[PDB]
Amino acid sequence: EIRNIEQGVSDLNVLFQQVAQLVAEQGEVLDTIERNVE
Amino acid sequence: SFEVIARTAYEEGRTRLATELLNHEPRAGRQVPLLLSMEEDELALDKAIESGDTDLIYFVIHQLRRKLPLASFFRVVSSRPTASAMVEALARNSDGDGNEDTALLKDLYYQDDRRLDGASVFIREALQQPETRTASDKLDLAANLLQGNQKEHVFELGALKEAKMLLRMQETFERDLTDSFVGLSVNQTMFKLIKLGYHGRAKKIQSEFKVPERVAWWIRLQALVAKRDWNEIEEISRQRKSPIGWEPFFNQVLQAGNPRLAATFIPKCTNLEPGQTITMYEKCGMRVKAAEEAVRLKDTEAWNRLLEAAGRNTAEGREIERLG
Amino acid sequence: AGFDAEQVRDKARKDLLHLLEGVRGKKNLVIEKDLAGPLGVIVKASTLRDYGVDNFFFLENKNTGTSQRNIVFIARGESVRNAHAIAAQIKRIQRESQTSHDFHIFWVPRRTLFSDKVLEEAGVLGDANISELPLYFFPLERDVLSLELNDSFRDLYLAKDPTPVFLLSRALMGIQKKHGLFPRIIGKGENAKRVADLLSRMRQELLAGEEAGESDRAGLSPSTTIESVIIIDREVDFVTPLLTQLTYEGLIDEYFGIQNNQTDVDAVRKRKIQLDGSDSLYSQLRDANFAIVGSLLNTVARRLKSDYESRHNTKTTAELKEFVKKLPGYQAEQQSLKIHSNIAEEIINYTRTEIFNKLLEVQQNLAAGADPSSQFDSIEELVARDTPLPQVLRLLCLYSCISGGIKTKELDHFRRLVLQGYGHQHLLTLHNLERLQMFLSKSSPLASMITMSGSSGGPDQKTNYTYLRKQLRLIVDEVNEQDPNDIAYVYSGYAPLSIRLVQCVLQKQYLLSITKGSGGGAQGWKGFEEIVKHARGPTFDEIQKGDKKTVFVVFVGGITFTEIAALRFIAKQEEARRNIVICTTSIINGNRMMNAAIETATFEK
Repeated sequence: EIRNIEQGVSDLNVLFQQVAQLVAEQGEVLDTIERNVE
Repeated sequence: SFEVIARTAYEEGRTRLATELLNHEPRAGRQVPLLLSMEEDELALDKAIESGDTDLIYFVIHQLRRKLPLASFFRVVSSRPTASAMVEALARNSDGDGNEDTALLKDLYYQDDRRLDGASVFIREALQQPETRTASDKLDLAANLLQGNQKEHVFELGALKEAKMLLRMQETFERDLTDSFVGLSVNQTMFKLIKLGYHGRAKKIQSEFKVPERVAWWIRLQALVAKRDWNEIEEISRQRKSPIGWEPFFNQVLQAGNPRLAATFIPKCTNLEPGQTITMYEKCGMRVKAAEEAVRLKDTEAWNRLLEAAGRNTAEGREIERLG
Repeated sequence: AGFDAEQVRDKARKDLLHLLEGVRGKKNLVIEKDLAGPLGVIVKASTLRDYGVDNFFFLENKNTGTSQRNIVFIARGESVRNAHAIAAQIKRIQRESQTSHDFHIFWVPRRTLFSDKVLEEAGVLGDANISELPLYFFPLERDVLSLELNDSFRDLYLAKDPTPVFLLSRALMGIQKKHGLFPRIIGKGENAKRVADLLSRMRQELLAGEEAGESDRAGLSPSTTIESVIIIDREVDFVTPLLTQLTYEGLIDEYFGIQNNQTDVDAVRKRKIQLDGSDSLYSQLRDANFAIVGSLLNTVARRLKSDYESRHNTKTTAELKEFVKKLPGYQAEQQSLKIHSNIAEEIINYTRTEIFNKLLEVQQNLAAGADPSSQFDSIEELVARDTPLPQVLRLLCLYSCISGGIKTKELDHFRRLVLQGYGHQHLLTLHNLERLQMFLSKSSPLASMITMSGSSGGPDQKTNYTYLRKQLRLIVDEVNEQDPNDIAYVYSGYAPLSIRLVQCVLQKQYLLSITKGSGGGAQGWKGFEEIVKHARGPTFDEIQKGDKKTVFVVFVGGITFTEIAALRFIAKQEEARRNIVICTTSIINGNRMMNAAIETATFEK
């Protein structure tokens, strides 16, 4: 019965986990060589 | 006459059979170490320069340097610009950077009678000095190089004499007034002297270095806004002509200062565009006197816009109205 | 099967990493500062850690840590300074050490004889694992290759150092070795000819090698994926880099200064911004005239907000799943827009001041062909008002370069202005501008312009901008900048002489169209021989013996963002039949040029 909605609230749940990661993957100071010398 | 002819023929023979190898078993990489073994210095270098390989060129140059008499080294290397260029540059880099083989440049530039390049070396020395007394001694040497020719080097020599003079007067200013002066340019000196109120000395600077009037005015105007001396700014306005106009006096005083003192330069402003006198009174915050000017030029549209700004009642407004 | 800028990046990274493998175990890294930047274009510091790097150190910092045992050096090998610098550090760490340390040196791009001699005359040569890192072109974009030799302009035109020409030749030769001989080597200018001559000398040595059993299998034939290479010498057109650039990226370089696709700003000490073609917004903004940036900036803000609202319609998994899909791409675009709104804002303030407009006013008159004496009062004002020395000197050099010298009476005054204005040290500064032949008296043989009426004479006659202003339509006042119809948009009415020369090769029909009126061939300088003759240096077209091919436009001695944008403007017009790829020794501008000449010593305490 409701054993088809349970996947949807897990699908659309992890969907937002990735988008939250990517928007964090563009987080602050980008990796460079000079940044690692200071 | 003969003793040298044997050389002119022999070496012209060593070259004959040497060129009989740039054909078989070339190129560049292997052929300049070969030529350099056979005491064909001048050919090795030229071959290296043609190759474009900077590192190769160095190798023949470095070899020539310790092999040949230095006088002859300079001779050989100065025939070829690209070689002289690199010898010249390296004499500025043997550390690297900073440290200088000045002795090499001095000797090199003298042999080629390169006086500008030689004099320039001494100017570089004058900058490194801690005392202006020893700094002036370096400039003297620079000047002494240029005193021979004389023609063409007229400006440089004048410039040098100008610089020696400027340092001497600057050294004086420190003794008397207890402040930094040595090192500053002529223009920077007139500025600091005026900002500090020493109006008299500044004029002695202007006179000695033949400072262009239009420049002197621009320096004075800027240096007085610094001192905020609106009184002697006021005193300058009391004459007819200005070599820089009065619009500079307008805009420069208006910026960070009195809208009051600024507006008094209209209508001394000869070079102005029509109906700009109005907007100037506006920027000075004098809406009252602005409307009055709008009328004199018979531009009632400006009279309309200025009254609409106020509003027939506020800021009197009638006073704006009564002027029409 | 054609040329791809990505294969350059890949080779560069792979060549670097294969040398890091060679030193087994973990290692501490030491890099030449003005080499770290360019390296960041081919490799991540992330990737470097994976290959065993603990701490990073600039060579010019003199603080290499004794942490790890292996010490790896990466510096350009042609540099006299770098050789001494490393040797000095190998003694600072051999007489302050606690362990023996393994010392590795990766010379870019090669181990030089000089390098060894400096290392030898320090004893530390024996304790040195010396390898070669054949880095040449750093691919800054898919269509931009640069050697990233920052001091190449000073080196070449002031010091008369053939190193940049040598490297660039080798770099270009690398392209030939992979993709075949350039069918045509077309060029203009002295150093363009030197590059071409080295390309022919190196070719013969490859044929002398393969013939004499050095093998290498083969054996080079004309390319099938390359139309030609066009080489322009920077000393042919000093004017274009002297002018204040008016494109968005140009003005950014003019005010913020762009290095290695990056820059510094204060309000997003200060922070570092990345500036390259990845960011979809910057792509459209960079090559555009700064005027229409507002029009463009808003339009993108106008489209983003009504692209976030949209598509909550079909509230069925997908059309939201698809919305959340395009969600990180919105946020990025949103933060990009906020940055380039701030940046655009700062630049708008720079361009509104008096001094800027006074400068640009002078620039416009000189360019257009007004009598430079009319601009004398303006220049004098600018010196008197203590406007920055680089900008004043650029007006002076622009004056000299575009009018074939300065009148001898006006010249003596300008010199007085500079000396008294900024300090007598600049007796040297003016001497250097004289050596660069960018600031000469009209009574100097070197200052004369190429004329086909003024008899013969003159070995290094200068570019005649007076003749070329009309004959190559250097002025276009028509140009609309919302939808630019011609490269002259980059300077709001003035097309760079350099890129007009390229158009004499590539877009011949169009050029005649904007002059008098009304593939396969005809290639070369054909039909424009007399016009190009009035530009400095040798004109040449060496020949070495289907569908759209690539064309390399090479700048020896620096290129400007304006010239890059202009070239991109043409690349689009030619997108069908040609792929235009830009190469250069460095990326240059007016301030970098002046810095080559300006003496910084000071007569002070």
